[PDB]
Amino acid sequence: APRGEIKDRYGRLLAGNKNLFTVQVSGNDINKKDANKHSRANEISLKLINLLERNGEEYVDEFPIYVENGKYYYTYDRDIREYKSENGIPNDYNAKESFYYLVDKLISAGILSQEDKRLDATRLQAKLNENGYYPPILVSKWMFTAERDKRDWLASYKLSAKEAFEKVRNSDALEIDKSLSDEDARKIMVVRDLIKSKGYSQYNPVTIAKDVGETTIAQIEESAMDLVGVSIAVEPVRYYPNGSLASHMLGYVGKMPSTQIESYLQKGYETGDMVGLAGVEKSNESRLRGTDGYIESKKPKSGDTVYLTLDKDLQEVSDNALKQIIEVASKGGTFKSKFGDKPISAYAGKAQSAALIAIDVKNGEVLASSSYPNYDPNKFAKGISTEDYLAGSPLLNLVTQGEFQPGSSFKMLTSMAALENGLDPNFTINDPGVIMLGKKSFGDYVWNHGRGNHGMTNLYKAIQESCNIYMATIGTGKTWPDGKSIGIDMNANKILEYAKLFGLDQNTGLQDEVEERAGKVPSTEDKLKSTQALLKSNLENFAKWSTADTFNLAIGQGENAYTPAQISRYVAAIANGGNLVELSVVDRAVSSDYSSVKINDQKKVEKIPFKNPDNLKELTKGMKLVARQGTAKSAFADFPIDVAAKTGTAEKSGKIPTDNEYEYLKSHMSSYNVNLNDAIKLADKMKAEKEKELSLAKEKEIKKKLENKDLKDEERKKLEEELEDGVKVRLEDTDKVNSSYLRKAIKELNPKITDDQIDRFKQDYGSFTWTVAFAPADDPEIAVVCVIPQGDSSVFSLLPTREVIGTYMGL
Ligand SMILES: [Zn+2]
Repeated sequence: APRGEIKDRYGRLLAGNKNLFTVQVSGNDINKKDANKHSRANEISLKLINLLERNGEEYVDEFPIYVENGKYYYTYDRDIREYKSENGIPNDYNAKESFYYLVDKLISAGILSQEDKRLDATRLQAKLNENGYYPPILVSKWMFTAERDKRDWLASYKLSAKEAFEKVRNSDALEIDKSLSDEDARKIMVVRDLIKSKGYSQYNPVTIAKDVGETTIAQIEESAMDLVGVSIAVEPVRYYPNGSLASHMLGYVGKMPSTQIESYLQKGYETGDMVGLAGVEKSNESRLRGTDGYIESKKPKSGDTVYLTLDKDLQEVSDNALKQIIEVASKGGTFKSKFGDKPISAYAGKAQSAALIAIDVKNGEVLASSSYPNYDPNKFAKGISTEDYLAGSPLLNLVTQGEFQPGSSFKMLTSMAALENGLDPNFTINDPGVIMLGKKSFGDYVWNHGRGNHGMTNLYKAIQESCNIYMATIGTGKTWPDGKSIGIDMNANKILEYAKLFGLDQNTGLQDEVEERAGKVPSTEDKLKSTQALLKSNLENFAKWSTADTFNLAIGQGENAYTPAQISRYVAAIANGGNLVELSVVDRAVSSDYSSVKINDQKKVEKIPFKNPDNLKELTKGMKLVARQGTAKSAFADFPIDVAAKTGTAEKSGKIPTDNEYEYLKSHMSSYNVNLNDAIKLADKMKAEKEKELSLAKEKEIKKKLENKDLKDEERKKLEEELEDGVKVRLEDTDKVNSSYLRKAIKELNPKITDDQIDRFKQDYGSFTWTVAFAPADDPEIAVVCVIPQGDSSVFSLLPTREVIGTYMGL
């Protein structure tokens, strides 16, 4: 059964099947014979990897000792350190310690029962993997899969890589000159160790490089009898002609994951079958796989051809618009466009990612969806598992899976809620650009940078210029020098009410088509039962949203976190006059008899139950001013199409916490002008003083429970046994505990150092920029949403949006 092609909405191939010329090596045919006493394997291998490099070919290399800047590391080890970084836990030296504290933090948020957390692991582990989360560690031995694979892989010839690369270098299996460059020796091992691995018994010869041109085939063919047993083979592949174009939506094919083998065998696969592992390749696996065929023969039915809703052309402009901005942001200089051209202030380093989505606002069809960084699906078709090369994982679809403070783009939502509760748009404030309720300041961007104001401001100017002060005022229904009520009743609860109406609390429609981790409207009631639960246990303000909480919310910061895909529906609701639209990336399937089904044909178009839909017309007035004389004028003021926009830069106050807080403090202990030995000993002393102190307090407790005459005399025995031995309370060896005490040792031994000064080496959360638009504003077709995390300037998010709206509208 040839696998079903994926096409864009207009028939252009996005994923198909082709044949590839590929180089193969034979396990025995190369290894000659011992009678010759020629282990020629090391010669034909060294020539093959150097023949390939000289010809410029990508070659297979699963050899688990890689060179990264003069040092030798384990791949098995990297998977450990880097998997743990993407599951939020300190990457230290215990597998159990890492399993039990991750499970503890997902069970912390309604995963299951807290008592079915502490339950025999054979019953537990199986069921959490059953739930649908992968099991990367081993139940019985409590070791990382990769750890086992390392012990097994070395027991096939327990510490160090540079050592292991020495011992494996001259082990029985290989035997290299021991007079060759570890660079030449390493490249010999890529080949020999692939042969050893791909089978203790293998079907056939192993493939060492895949796609390879004429001038590299020839150099192999007309090099016969020199590289004995190096073949040019034909083998088919999945291929994605436009490479990394729309990678995240397309997905990729690969070997079934080890864990799911039983499913796939029962479902009727073989273990060497390529299967969809992400995006539309996964969700339409069954549809794309077709149905297999077999005296007599039945022909195989080929996979239905799946058409996405993407426009390859618009996808191209989107994908490049992000590659350029990210390259140009960090000391790039210029953004070359076909509308204007912006010279880019090169003060934006550390911006290493972006997300854009364009949707049809009438039927939710996704016309362009781009995430940076991205990945070539073609690399997975030939064979890999990790690209790689606060780092953003390229496999992550930031459009569907990037929960982000929505920023300025939330202001229309706050404004919608104000109008729905009686706001007169004309309501004008004499804007100071700043509000104080702590010593802490809440001010405009123009106030944090120039102590500027918006002078006299109604709702339209508030939107036009992104007035945080005006948003705070209508968000609370109160002017903030005095806290006097305005006409209207508003508060966080009403703000999150409209967050909920614009679908921010729910999945987009793409969840079953591609991987999505939708955002959740921050819960009022979770925050009350959060603190009550923490209050009950302590007895043995922070319960309601504060005025500052309400401020931060009203300006799309605080506990707000939504995906670009979610926001696009929000925006689209304004554009289409108040219909929540269910997004779709999969439009049509077409059978191998030219019969056709529309798949997104039943997508929901709910009318949002707004008090007065005509209030969305007040936002559009505000959003047009953004484009003509607002924060988007630099891009859209001289633009041939009438655009509604909202644009802004936002700052997220504070420092990104580290993997290991204890180790951070040990790093910078000289910079604190503190002796490290002094700090550690004083830290221990203070723990011990807390341990001794808690022990004497635990005695008093047990004795008071023992004086309770009416007490079951089998627990009385427990208490006596606890106390009999003498009570030695010990602090939990958490990174949080050891960090707290080393920090208090730092402040004692340096009595003038502050918390900010200790934390100064941490990375700031930094700044981000959204632009959101629909066009043409008076009869909208398309909405575009673009976020640049770690973005200094509104330009970074403005220009990709312009390119895409221009392309779509025919310019
Ligand atoms: Zn203002």
